[PDB]
Amino acid sequence: SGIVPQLQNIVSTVNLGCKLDLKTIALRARNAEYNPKRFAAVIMRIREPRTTALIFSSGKMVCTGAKSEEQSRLAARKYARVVQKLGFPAKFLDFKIQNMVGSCDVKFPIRLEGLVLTHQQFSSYEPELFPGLIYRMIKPRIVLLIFVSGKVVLTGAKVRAEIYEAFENIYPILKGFRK
Amino acid sequence: TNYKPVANHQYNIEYERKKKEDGKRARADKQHVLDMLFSAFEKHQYYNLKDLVDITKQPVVYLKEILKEIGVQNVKGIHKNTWELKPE
Amino acid sequence: LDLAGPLLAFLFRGMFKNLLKEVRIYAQKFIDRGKDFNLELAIKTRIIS
Amino acid sequence: FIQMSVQRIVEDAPPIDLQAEAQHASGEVEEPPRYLLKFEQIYLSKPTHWERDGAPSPMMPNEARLRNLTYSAPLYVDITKTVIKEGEEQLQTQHQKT
Amino acid sequence: FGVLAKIVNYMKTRHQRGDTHPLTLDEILDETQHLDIGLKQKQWLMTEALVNNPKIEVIDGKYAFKPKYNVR
Amino acid sequence: MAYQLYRNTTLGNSLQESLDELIQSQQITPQLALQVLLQFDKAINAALAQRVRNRVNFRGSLNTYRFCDNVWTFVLNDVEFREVTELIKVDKVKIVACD
Amino acid sequence: AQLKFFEQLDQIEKQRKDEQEREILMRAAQLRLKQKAKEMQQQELAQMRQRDANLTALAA
Amino acid sequence: TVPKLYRSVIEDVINDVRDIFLDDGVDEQVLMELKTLWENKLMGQVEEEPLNSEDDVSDEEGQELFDTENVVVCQYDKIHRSKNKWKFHLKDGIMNLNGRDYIFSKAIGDAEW
Amino acid sequence: LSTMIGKGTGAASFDEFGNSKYQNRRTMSSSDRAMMNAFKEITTMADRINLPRNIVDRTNNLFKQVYEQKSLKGRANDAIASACLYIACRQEGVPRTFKEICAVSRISKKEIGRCFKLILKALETSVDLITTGDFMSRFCSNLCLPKQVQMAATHIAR
Repeated sequence: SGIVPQLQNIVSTVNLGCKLDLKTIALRARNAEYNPKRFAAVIMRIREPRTTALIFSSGKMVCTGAKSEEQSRLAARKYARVVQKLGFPAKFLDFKIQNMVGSCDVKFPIRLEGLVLTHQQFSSYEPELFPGLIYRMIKPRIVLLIFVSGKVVLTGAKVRAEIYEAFENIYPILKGFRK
Repeated sequence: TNYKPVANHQYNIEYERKKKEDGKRARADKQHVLDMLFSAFEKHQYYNLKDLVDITKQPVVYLKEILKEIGVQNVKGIHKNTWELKPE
Repeated sequence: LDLAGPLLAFLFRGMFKNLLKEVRIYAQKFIDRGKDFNLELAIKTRIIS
Repeated sequence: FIQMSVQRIVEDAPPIDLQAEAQHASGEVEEPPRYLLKFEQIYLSKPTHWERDGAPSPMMPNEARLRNLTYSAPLYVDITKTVIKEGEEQLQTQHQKT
Repeated sequence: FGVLAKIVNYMKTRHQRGDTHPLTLDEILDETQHLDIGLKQKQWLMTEALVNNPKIEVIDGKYAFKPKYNVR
Repeated sequence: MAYQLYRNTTLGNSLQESLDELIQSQQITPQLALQVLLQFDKAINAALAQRVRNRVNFRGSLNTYRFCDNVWTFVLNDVEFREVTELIKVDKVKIVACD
Repeated sequence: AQLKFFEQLDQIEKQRKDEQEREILMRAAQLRLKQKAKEMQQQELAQMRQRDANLTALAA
Repeated sequence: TVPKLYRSVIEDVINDVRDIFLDDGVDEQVLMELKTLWENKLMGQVEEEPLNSEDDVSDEEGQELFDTENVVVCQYDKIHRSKNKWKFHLKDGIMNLNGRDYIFSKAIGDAEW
Repeated sequence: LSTMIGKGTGAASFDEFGNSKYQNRRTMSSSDRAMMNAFKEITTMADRINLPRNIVDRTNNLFKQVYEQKSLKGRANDAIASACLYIACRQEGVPRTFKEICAVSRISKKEIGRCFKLILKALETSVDLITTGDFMSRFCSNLCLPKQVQMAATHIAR
């Protein structure tokens, strides 16, 4: 096809294996915020990987905003090391990538009406709710947001291979509806 | 003009804004919650769980756990079985 | 002799009382919650018709 | 009936008075708001039939006979709603042709 | 008076320790981070009212033996 | 037992030092000093709330931030406090906020 | 100090007069009892209000 | 201007502490002495458990320890952030910039992270 | 398979302090009472915008299928009923906008849309995409525009 999606956000969950004090973490950390009335976790941000992580008292942490798998793992390790520097026995256990988000452009307008007519079993086009068509691919469990401008956003992937395979599957279909 | 199309009813958006600004009640430390509970009991002997939740401003499950630790439910002819804040 | 007008007036009296009763109930629920009930939703149009 | 009795029945009905049942368990110095509704000025339209599309259209009597429709006319009432929250301000919004 | 019920809970945890010994009010008030002033006197009036109904036993001398049934 | 914001400022520090001097002289008891601090906090909060009617602006960059118990602890760098009447330049600032 | 004890006895007479000189105003339209009840209500607020002070001092 | 506000604050503070000085039974001369002193004082790692593989992943923490630089203490009504920038509706408060104090009612701020 | 009792005659029906009908009749189960309340709400919402009874019946059938399928048991009833009404209007060929359904339902547009998506998934069905010509008749009639103006607007949009 000659086009490869580029990742825009990666969500990864890792367990530190130890209970934590959210108030102490908020008081002692650099960029952390804690609002128990609003949310039950602690939100921290690191600029060099340009990511944000949520840390829970159960010891499980979620890292989002990373553009690459390596960046996600490094950012999660950095957050764990920050928590460890705060005196806690933080570890790096069962790190896993829960979700990946990729974006790309097909460089031509798309007739979403014909696409939903042809693939009604997988398509969902409701301009009232959202201008982009929602396509639920089955062989890879990927949800694709297709827009009339040609931009395609893929989400729900665990590995980059799923993103690339889903785009490879969707590209001939979209080429069939070029405007 | 009747039943004009609106994205969301005005009263609902006002109520949602108030709830969002207030936020969910936070789970405070056991010591402070216990102290507040004891002062409330000092006001007078009998409290219902709903108004006790209002007074303490704590989650219902957490408050119920702390109250089960010390207080005891008495079945009474007031209206119903309610909590007793006296530990004994 | 009670003609069409008086008979329909009796029926409409009853049904308008019922409509106001339903408005009272529906609005009282929302007032207890502290939401500012919409009058148009309170009115049950089917009652009179 | 239509010209006088319907309007008189609307006006004779007592205004609806509503207030909260000591909501929030605060100082409660008449804190629960008072909602007052008064119906007024009933309006009748010409007989109208709304299609499956929802588009209003006049209903001729013969069409009512043929299609087994009911020859009826919409009934509209002006309602005035006043909110008294003991905030030293009362707001009387008016709903026209409900 | 609420602080008083809190003292009752404190002596209940003291029973839980099993090191229950004849005590008095001052040491408990100190260990529970509370002072000894005329406030202690009014709360001791309340505490003697408690001694009139201390199902959780609070006697004046050698005391605090709450459990109506207690062997180990 | 109050908001307790302005204690760590010039005014609060001067009041605290004066109370320390009187405590050293035995003229006032520490409970009285604490009561004076509480009353000062109430009065200063009311005074700033009421007698201040000027609008200010500022811009810059943020280097750190923290939040806990409804307490923001922002840390900005190269801030420019701009006001219609005057402009002030500062290399670094720490903004502590509460509500 | 003996004079201060006499002044305290005078303040006790003044509180009795104030409480009773109007336990009568209420009747014409228990004042001490009402004051005591009011004092009881603040205790809960005071502490909810107060321990916030402890955490704010730790925060700042 | 700011000194005049300070004098008004002095008046408010003394008036507010008079009742406490009567409640505690202390003589009123304490307030005069306090005001005098106050004015004088003012004017392939398969085994990933070890986190030591990375170092110097932090910054100097001495800024918060020092606090010697300029400090602003106020109250916040709304604080919003959209992925890069922090926005500030800080209400009435006080500022300590270069020793000189500033007083404000509405403060608007935009910063970048 | 039930009955109910009335006052009857004036004699032993009311007892020591007006016992009434010995009782209050107290009939049915929640798996039917909730559906009954939803049917009442559906009729109210439809009458608010003068929807025909065939659309009401299609909405009732859709709600029965959704309610028994139970994938939306966590969603509040009125949202399910409003989404079912929207879907029935779409299937009958006279679509109403999400805002139009929200105007007659206490449920917000966002919740109605979410329940609409969930109901579509649960029923494994689909609704034809709306076109500009679907809303022309209702919009022009509510604006009291002439027939020629309605035709011109429909042609312009198409």
